[PDB]
Amino acid sequence: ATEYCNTIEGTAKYIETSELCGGARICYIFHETFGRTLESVDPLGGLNTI
Amino acid sequence: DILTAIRNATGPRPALFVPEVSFELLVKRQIKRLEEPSLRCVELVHEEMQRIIQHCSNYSTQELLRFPKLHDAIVEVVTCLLRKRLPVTNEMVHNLVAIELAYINTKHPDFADACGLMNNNIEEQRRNRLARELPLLDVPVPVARKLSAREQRDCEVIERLIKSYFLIVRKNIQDSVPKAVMHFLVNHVKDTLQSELV
Amino acid sequence: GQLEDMAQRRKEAADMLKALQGASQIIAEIRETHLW
Repeated sequence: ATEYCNTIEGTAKYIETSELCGGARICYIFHETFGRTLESVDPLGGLNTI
Repeated sequence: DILTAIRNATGPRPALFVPEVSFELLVKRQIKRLEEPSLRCVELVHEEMQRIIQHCSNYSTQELLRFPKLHDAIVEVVTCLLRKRLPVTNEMVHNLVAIELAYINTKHPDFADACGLMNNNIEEQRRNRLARELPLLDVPVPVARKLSAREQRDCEVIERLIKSYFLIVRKNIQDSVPKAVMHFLVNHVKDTLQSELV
Repeated sequence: GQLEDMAQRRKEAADMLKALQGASQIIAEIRETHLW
């Protein structure tokens, strides 16, 4: 539980240098993916004038 | 690797400050890497003591050679004393090494001086840049300050801090270990040898 | 509310402790031989 809390707070004893993990990956997702999804969403996606 | 460790230690919050977990991990690893030299020094001391004892028995104590049984008894007694004392020295060295890790002195003046020098380095560089053939380009607010290279600066600061801490630890070890070695593996052994023989 | 490799390695490490016993036996045998 202490190790999990440390990983949550970014104080993990060991860092997975192989790939992004922990709080850093969570922040990267919440920023990049969220921004891309918001930009890609069409405010009026789908309309028919007729 | 340093950049990845810094990014991971940043956590959910945006990267705006130098993480401390990575520095602690690196300094702990560096300190742990210093354990093997202590064992090598202990082994060298033990070998030197054995060689000195053998030389004394061979030359300085030729009378003891007249009684092979007595010489063998003395040799085995000394060897057993060294064997039983070596764990004591090893555990004392381990405790001395672990004391520094257990208690971290963040108020040491050396760390404050290093931090001050690191902070003043940027100001010195800016002054040097702005004090060398100042000006077509006669416009204020130079763009020389820039905004990138923050990660490189943080990595350099971390490396300098780690090197300074490693040097301080090495100096402390060099100053302390000889005293404990002399107190335990030499002085105490010499004092107790006569008592054990009697 | 709700809640072999290592075993072999530790067994081998424990078995390796017989070196001290062998050394002690060798020393005792050498001491006995010195008497004769």
